[PDB]
Amino acid sequence: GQNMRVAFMPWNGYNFEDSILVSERVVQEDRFTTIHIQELACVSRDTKL
Amino acid sequence: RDVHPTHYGRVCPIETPEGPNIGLINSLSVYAQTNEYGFLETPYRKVTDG
Amino acid sequence: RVTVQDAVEKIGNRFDLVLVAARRARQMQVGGKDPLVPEENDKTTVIALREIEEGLINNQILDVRERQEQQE
Amino acid sequence: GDDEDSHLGDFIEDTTLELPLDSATTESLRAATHDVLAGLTAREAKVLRMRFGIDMNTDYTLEEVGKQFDVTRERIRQIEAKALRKLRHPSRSEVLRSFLDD
Amino acid sequence: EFDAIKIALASPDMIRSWSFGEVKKPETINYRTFKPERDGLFCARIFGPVKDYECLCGKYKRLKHRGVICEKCGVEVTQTKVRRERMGHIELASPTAHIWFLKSLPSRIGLLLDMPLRDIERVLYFESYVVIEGGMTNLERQQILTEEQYLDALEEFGDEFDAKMGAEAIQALLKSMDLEQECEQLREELNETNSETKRKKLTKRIKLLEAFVQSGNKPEWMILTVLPVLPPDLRPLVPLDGGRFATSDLNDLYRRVINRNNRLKRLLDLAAPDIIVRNEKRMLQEAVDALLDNGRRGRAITGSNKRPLKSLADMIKGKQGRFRQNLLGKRVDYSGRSVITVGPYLRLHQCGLPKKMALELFKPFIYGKLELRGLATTIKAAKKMVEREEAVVWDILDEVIREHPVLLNRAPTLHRLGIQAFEPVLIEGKAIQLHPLVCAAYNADFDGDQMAVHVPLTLEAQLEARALMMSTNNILSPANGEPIIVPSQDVVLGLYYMTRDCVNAKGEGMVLTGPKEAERLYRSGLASLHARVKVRITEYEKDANGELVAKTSLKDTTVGRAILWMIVPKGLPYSIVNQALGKKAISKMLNTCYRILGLKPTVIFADQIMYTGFAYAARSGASVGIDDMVIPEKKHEIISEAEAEVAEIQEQFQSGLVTAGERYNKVIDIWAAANDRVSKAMMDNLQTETVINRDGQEEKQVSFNSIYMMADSGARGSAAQIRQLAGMRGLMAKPDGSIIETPITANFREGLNVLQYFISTHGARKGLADTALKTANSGYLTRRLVDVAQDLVVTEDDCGTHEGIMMTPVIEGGDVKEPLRDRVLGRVTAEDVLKPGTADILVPRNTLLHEQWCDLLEENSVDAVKVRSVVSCDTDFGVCAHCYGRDLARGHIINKGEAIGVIAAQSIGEPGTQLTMRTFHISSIQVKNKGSIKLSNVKSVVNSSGKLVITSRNTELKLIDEFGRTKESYKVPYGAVLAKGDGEQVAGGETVANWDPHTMPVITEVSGFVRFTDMIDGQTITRQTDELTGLSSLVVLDSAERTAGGKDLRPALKIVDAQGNDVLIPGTDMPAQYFLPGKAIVQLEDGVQISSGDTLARIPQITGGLPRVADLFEARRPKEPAILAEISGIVSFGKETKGKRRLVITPVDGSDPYEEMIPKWRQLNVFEGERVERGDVISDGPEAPHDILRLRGVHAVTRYIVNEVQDVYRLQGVKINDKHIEVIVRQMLRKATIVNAGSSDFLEGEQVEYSRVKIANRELEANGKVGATYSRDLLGITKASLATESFISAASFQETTRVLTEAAVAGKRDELRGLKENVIVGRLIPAGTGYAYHQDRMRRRAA
Amino acid sequence: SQLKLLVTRGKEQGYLTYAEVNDHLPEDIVDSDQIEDIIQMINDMGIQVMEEAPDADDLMLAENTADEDAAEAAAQVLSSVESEIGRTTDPVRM
Amino acid sequence: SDEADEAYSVTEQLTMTGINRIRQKINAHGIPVYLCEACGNPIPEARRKIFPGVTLCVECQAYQERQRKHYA
Amino acid sequence: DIVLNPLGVPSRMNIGQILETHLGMAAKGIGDKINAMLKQQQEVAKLREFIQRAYDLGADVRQKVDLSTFSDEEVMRLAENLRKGMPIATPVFDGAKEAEIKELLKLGDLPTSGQIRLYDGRTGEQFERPVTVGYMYMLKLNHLVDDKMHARSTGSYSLVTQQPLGGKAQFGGQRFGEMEVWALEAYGAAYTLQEMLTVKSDDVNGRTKMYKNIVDGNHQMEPGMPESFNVLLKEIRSLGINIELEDE
Ligand SMILES: [Mg+2]
Ligand SMILES: [Zn+2]
Ligand SMILES: [Zn+2]
Ligand SMILES: [Zn+2]
Repeated sequence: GQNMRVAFMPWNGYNFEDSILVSERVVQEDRFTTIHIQELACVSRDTKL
Repeated sequence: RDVHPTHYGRVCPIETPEGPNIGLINSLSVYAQTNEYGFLETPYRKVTDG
Repeated sequence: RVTVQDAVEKIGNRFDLVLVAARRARQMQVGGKDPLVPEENDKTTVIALREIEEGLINNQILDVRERQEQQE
Repeated sequence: GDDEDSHLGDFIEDTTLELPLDSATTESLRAATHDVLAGLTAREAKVLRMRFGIDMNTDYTLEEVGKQFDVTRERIRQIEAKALRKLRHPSRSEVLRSFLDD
Repeated sequence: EFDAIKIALASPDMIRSWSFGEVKKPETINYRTFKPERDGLFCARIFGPVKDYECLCGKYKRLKHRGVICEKCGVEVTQTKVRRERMGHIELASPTAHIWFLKSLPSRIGLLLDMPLRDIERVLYFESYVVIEGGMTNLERQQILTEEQYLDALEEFGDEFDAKMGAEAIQALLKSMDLEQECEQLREELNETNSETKRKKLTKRIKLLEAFVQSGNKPEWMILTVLPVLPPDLRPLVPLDGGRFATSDLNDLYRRVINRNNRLKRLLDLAAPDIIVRNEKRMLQEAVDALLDNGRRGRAITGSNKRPLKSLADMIKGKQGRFRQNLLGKRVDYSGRSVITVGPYLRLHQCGLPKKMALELFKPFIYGKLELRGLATTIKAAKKMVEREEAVVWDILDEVIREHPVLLNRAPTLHRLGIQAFEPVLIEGKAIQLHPLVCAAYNADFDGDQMAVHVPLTLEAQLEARALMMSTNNILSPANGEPIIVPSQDVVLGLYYMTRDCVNAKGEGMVLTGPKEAERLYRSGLASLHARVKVRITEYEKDANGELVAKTSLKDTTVGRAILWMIVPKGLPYSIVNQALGKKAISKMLNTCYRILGLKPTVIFADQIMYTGFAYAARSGASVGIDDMVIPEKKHEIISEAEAEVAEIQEQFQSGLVTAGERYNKVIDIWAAANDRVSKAMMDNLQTETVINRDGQEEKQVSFNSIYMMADSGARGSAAQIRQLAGMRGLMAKPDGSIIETPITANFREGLNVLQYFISTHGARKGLADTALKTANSGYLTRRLVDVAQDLVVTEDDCGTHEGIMMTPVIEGGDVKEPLRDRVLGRVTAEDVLKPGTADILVPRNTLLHEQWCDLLEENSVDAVKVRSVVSCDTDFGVCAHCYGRDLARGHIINKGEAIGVIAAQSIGEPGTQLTMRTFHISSIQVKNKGSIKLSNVKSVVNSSGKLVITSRNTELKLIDEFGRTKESYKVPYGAVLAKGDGEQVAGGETVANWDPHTMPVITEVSGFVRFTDMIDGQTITRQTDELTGLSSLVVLDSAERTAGGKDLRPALKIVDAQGNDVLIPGTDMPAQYFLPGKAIVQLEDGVQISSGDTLARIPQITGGLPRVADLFEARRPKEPAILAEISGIVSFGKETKGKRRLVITPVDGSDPYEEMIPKWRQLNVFEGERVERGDVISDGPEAPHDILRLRGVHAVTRYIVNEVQDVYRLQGVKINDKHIEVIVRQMLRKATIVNAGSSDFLEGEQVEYSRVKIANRELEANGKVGATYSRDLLGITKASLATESFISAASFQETTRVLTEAAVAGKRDELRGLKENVIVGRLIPAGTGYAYHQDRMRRRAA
Repeated sequence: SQLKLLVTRGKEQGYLTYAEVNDHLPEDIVDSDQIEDIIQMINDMGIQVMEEAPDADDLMLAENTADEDAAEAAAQVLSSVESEIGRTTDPVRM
Repeated sequence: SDEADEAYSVTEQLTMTGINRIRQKINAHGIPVYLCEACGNPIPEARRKIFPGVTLCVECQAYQERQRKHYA
Repeated sequence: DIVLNPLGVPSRMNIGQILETHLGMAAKGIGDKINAMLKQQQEVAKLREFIQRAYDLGADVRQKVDLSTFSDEEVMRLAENLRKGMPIATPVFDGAKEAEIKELLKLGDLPTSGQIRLYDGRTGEQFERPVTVGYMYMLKLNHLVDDKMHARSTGSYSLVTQQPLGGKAQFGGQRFGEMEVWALEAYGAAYTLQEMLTVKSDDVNGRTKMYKNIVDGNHQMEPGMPESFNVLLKEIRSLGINIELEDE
């Protein structure tokens, strides 16, 4: 993963039960952007007509 | 599914998948090796006199 | 509408409230009516509870109004 | 397995059913024809209701519609083609042209 | 539309009537064109067209040909969906027994023919020949003739001898059997056969016979001759990818039957030898068994897969079957799921729906609103527009979404707060945002749970959502009426941090005009959040005619409590926020706001609490650090002290002074006491900090250490986890239950080394395994309780009974574990409750005891309130609205049609999953308080020395103060040494009784001389020569080693005069001899001066868990049942040790048939001349519950269970209103056994539904005849659910084959009338808003 | 009578192992088809005929339905197949 | 509840239940009996200094533990 | 970058996330002086005397790295990969004692308690009672909301019984099982439960007469009798059991 400048405080219920409040800098610096390569196939079979 | 004292050095007491099969799937420890016969053997350095 | 507390105490039963407000909302939606209480951009099932809240829709008032709609 | 003890019957989909988007498209096409056929008179709408099977279970032929009115299927074919050309126009086909998948 | 579903046996003519043809070939399809065949298994002439309105041939393929039958292939032009419902038949070439009617264990064919199962299964598989109406040729009808015996008995008899084998034999037996002729002859021999087994078998057979005549089924219909095939759309042959296919296994079973029937057809066409046709008929019969139920005969045959095939029984029965897995558990359109996030900007009545999900769920709504406003013309244009998601469809969707709830539901739906309706607010992203207060109502945290969201389509379901399922309409827990929207962890840290004082904070001692000045001072930074000031507070009190009387004062508060006072509504006083405000304080504050002001201001108050708690917890900056675990400095000394102690006991075990077991016990106790010492040192080090000051002196105060501020507020966790952080960890367990004697002297602010970390994993792995095993069996008890309590709905407004349980709190010894205001609240007074002056009615009758009435009767110190209970309701198939009480999820009285059986099943199951999934067992009277002693069963004697010893049996102690209520409640032993007299109010600090279990005397009533007659040592006594002082002892014996010359005879303890004249019993003309049971220490002599109450003959000496609430409801009979006194009257013993003693209680005015087989190993509480009434104690231990119902009333097993079940719930600390165990008990014992059948229409040995008994006895007493009496029966909740009325309902939780065979042969009907019945059937439930629809349909039947 | 003591011991302890049935089978029957037919006969009481020593909670969780008439007719069977040895229903064996 | 907090409640119930079931078997306060209750042997005074209320001697209790090792 | 709830820490006793956070503050403490020295192009006598000091801390560590025997283009290469922060190895039951973090925190000019005084972003006034900050290694788990969000109005149905399909890939519905039905009978939601077994699940006539009715703007179902029950009715009647529907 990444090294995240973390803090420990409640902050307005946005990290309430187990939640995580995340900066926009984490999204801006693209530290948690992940590539996901899906294969998507198409098959020409032999139908009857 | 329990952890037995003969798990020391051989299988991880910590790492098992929690849920339906906890303790049924284990994880081999770091220095754990298999025997000639098939048992899990772990290194110990020999202590002499002192 | 948040709570139906005034509505359930103005009828006295929670399930017959649902049935009466459902009948009124059906008349207001497809039956062809006008809202008795002014709708403050509410959906049809909130006008029905605000008509029950002001005493203007009960079972017997709805039934005598059905009598009057049959009367013509 | 090991999903919900799901079996192979749980994932076979029926293609020969009627999806409710196509069916309400078919149902609204039934009424959108009824309003375009509300723009036609007595004769020309009725041949166009009985050349195809619109609220009758045929689809009569050219002579069969001309059998009803004693016409030798030629004016019946023209008055079909007259009414068909009558429904070809914009602000006559403003709801039906949108009903074709384009 | 149908109103009832009727089950019967299928006539062969009726099987041919359902059919649309006969299946003759076992071909399925064409193999080349994949086309249906001409007469195959997937036929088209029989079952229909493969395409909608198109022939198989191809000629009449037009939609103009609809309804005609083609001449080339024989198909009818119809829809292809008609082959979902079209059956055909198979005319079997030989008859074949239905295996449901044979290999059922009652075996209806076997029970019907008066032949055992071995008979019919021998004849059916072609072993024995059977006489059917054999003339008069030296035979018996229905007799086994083995083959050689049939052959040599056919000799000398030219009569045709009428002996068949196979199902032809059983069919001609079942046809020739006249049921009603046999009923009359069976009743004729029943006129003359009053035995036990004979009469039992005769009436046992005649029950099925009388059902079989009154049903209308024929007995020859159990032998099948024509076989129905399923429609092809219920065993389909779907073409998959790549040429591959996929069929159901019923295709293979029907193919086996068609193969064997065609081959048997040829083998009877061919005049084959009889052995191969016997084998063919037996094979075809086996194929019919494998088709109908693959495995009831054995074995379940497997195809090219090594699992058994699914048969027709397996397609209705089973976990995966249609009855379980498809009639209730079924996927649902207009639904979706995503993960939950918090988003606490919400109100209590809104969830945050994503925008792609609201675009998808609300698609037809969007189309209707989008073309009604006419931004698209075609629904194809609407489809392309909202696929493009243009700039207008968001406006149309936010119009659609406005007041339209969405049912947010999370998966382990244990109770009804797992489904609540929320108004949707459109957010971006892809996660459902969910109000943080209801996370404790779903048990939903934010480590990645997903909530499924549904849409209510109809206006009735939109209004059901808004009026019942809205999250603001359900803010009281339906188990116990406490609010379930308690602020859970961050809100309570904010509310605790702002409202907890500091000794010298900024802005001390100021005087502020009100909370506005306080927030202005804090927000500008002039005052701290907690500085003791003097705020002027306007608090309103409605202590008048709903008035809200205002009063303004000058309070001594902090700043933050004043700021928090602004969000309080009017009706609450200021002293509710003038405190620390932990977790229980916010619970009590929201509870006070609800009880005072009602529902809506509680919702606005809980929202403002949540907002203020999050905001001031954010402004707290409440971190956690590594210096927030202060390790106690004495921890090294306590660890070294305990190591020195276990070194000392290690020495004294090496010295052999103690063994290894006591050494392990001693080191476990030493290390646990040291762990308590270390935790005490760190908890006293943590909760008091030193602060300085207004005057500069040292001053202790409660510390602001954030780990203490989290533990003490009830934000998250408690002082045990703070012990494992700062103090020592302790002794760690084992999966064996044992304790690892080398403890963990370290903690989590220091580290653990490798040995202690390997030690900890045994307990932690056992804990996580038991957690993840309990969640796979979460609502098994909730399921088992909704089966018993499915069809209990409130139907009556007031039935008008006068009975009910009389509720008194749990004073167990000292304190009261749960007071009267917990129980009697919300219940209805069954009587008029008078004051302790017994002069004025306090609460009239039929009253909802709310908190004002319960406050009134607790101010009046009332103690014995007789509530209206559910188990004494006078209505039928339901409870009234007053015999239940109030709703508890709303605070009102209950409505007509609430499903309180399902609600109470959930309110026992959902708090019940907070209990442990494994079970666990755990001188002089300490007189503390003062007051008056009350005694029931009080018959005491005076002693000479002033002491007392009570000679009545059950005189247990009750202390009363001057308040009426009980103070000290204890069981006085039989003759313990009292310093208590009678009735006189004593002071506390003086012993009332000096008990000793070595002391159970037979203390006298009158003083005198205890001479002994009928007294012989050697055959009655032992030779007891106490060398201890040199006393004459005569310690009497049991029936072990004495003679039989004095075994039945008893030695006399006869107290006589100074001359020797036999003194009388006061009251009784019997003598004074107190004959003794076994083991009495006697010190007496013949002729010694002893006083009244002399110590003649002394006798010597809590489980918890969810399995206990399992076993309390199943009503187990314990292996040590405390035997009772079955009938009132004085007692005598019986026969000595034929294995068991007998004991004849003899009523002084009644008959005494009870000499109960009492084992000698369970010793008597009683003496054998001691009068005990009915329902009185003999043995000691767990009392069996059935004996409470038989002997004592129905309110004594109601009081027994709901105090024993709540002793499991209150042991762990889980609160639950005891309505919920009473509606389960009320549905448990709805069986009565008849004893006097009278003019009532039931048998003697008959167990039936009690509320059918109570209405026939209502009506057969309403004539001029008299009705039955009944003995109530109580059953287990897996056995009470067995005796349901329905068979559609009963086949969903019981085994379907035993249910459906029992239902078919009775010709049974199901007028639906039940929650599970109509849910399967697809109607409204008879519970909820569909109660009036079941009024609207029960109106049209009395038309 | 030994299989009757098997019925009584199963209903007296709430379970049956394979050892207890295999010790309470008679001496005359051999092969495994008929003995697991007897296992089905005792198994639809159902006294929970499973392999090992059962657990602690799963006698109080597992239920005994339905007392007693199915067990009455099963007692009628099981006290009467203690006499003949040649009984099986398989068309292949017969 | 994070699935490792119910684990925490189960484990603390385990440890507390086992440790209380041990500490109830320490028989803290009692009577000085001076003679064992199955042998009548004089129990030495240091043993009663260790455990007040030992009605059994050292090795007769050892025999009791060895008999109770299995059960019954 | 990330704000975390501290209430998860005392109960779930993983104190090692507070100790890593303090070792993250120390590791990014070293790295913001090695970065600041390269920011000014400090000479290597500044660099080799700070980084050797940083690599030699705490009690008697087995790691002995001597930067005196290091090439000069290797040190600036080593300082380039430390300008984010010096990586710290905490071996498993062997590593960093609590005093060695605070000593490593004191090599930075960071407060040795671990907690600094944080100011609120929106309103600018500080949180009082200072807050733990530091560098936790946060992961991104394979439970994304792109693979778990699912919704369906009306998709493909199942052939065998006419229920909506199963799973997110098959455009599936949500299973409304036994426990969601009892929790619906525990309300009075009769009409909500009738449509969740008739209209929204299986009744083929009643489910297309609803989709037309919603597009018509009429929220009234004409439900009838489910297709799970006619399939059930034909499967009992495919035994010899005449179970039939009566009439009213
Ligand atoms: Mg979770
Ligand atoms: Zn054809
Ligand atoms: Zn009542
Ligand atoms: Zn001894």
